[PDB]
Amino acid sequence: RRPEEWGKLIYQWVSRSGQNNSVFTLYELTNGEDTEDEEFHGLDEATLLRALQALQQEHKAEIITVSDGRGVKFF
Amino acid sequence: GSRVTEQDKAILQLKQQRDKLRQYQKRIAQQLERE
Repeated sequence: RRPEEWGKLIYQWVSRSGQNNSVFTLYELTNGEDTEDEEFHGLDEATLLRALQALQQEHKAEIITVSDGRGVKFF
Repeated sequence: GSRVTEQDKAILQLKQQRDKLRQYQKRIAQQLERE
């Protein structure tokens, strides 16, 4: 695997099915209920952020890093 | 420029407070059966 590959998998999941939300905490992507059966559940924050950074570079995501509400929006 | 709204960030502040409580809830669930 690679962070960009993890990126490909996460973005696939946001689009295919779980399409109500555009805004996700980093925690719920890896430890939430809706993603429990996905290949990226349990993925560490560090690698998740690098996955999301590759997505952000392709304009598919914008990361929110403020401590009062960390997470990511997908486009 | 940013494509994230004040509304988007407001969801996230609440979803974060939810998340941290969920982490403690899971820890309790685990302990309830531990004994």
